[PDB]
Amino acid sequence: GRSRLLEDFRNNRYPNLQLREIAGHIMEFSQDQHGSRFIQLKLERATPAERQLVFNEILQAAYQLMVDVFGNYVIQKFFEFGSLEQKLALAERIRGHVLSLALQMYGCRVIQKALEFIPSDQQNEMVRELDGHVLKCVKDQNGNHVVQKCIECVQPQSLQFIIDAFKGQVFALSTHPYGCRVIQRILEHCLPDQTLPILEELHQHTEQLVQDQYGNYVIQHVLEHGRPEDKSKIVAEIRGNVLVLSQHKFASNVVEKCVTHASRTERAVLIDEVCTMNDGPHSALYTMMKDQYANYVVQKMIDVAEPGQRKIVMHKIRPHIATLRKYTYGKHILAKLEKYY
RNA sequence: UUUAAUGUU
Repeated sequence: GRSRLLEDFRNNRYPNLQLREIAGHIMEFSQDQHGSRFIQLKLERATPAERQLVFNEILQAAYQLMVDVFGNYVIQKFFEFGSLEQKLALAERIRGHVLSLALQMYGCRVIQKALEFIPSDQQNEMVRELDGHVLKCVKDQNGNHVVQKCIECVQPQSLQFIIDAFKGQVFALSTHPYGCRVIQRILEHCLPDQTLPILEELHQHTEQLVQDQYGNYVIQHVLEHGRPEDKSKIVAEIRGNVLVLSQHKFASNVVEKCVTHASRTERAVLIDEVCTMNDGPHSALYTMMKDQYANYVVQKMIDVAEPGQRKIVMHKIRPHIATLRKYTYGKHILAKLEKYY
């Protein structure tokens, strides 16, 4: 259903075709695979007035391009290099479609690009349309990215409805593929008063989360970027289980971060547990040093352990070298242990 | 030797 001029363009019958020249066809070229690219590149080094000529032809049926496989690129360009006015107009064409577009394979982009470039006032307007639909968005393959961009670009006090939406859902969403990524954004960007009710629910389930394919990434984040009081809680839930969680494919990464981020005093108590403890008819460190996952925790322990504590652990391992040497899940520990012969 | 999203030209 193309046009002569467009078929024409595809036949390379215009090696030097200009923007000014496809006027009255901006809409048709925007929904074409080559036409759209063409416009996209001509816009990148076009004059303001020229871009305006194109902008005019895409404004009215702007929503149609926003959800089009090829036109989602053209609208985006205007959000990146367009004038303030052009952006407020596009944002105006978005008003009332925010939700549908945030869940659309192509629209979600546009929404994300717009959230990154429009002023706070227009961002706050756009974000409201999502209130009451936050979970549906988080669980959507396209929507989770939008919810996510809001948190990164929009003022925190405008995202209060996001926090409320998570009320009694933190556990359910931490063990969700997209939900965990959103929660980590919240922990990184939302305010102190807002993050508190989220952390409260995580602590309540902290044990089940270190063992989840996703949950263990949320707890690791608290340890790497959270408040000491928060870290303290986690390490306290890990204590008494250092040995077993260290060998778990998922929780072992958390105990790793615990040994690395906890407080002095706590760090010494984690080393003391595995040191003053025994596994089978064999040493606790013996099991960890040759284990696929636990071996990293011992490495972490050797580094952060303090003089007195550190030799102890070296006196615990020294009797098992011959064995350690033949374990590739053991060439870094060993390596430590040699640094002081 | 260590785990994460089947998010577009």
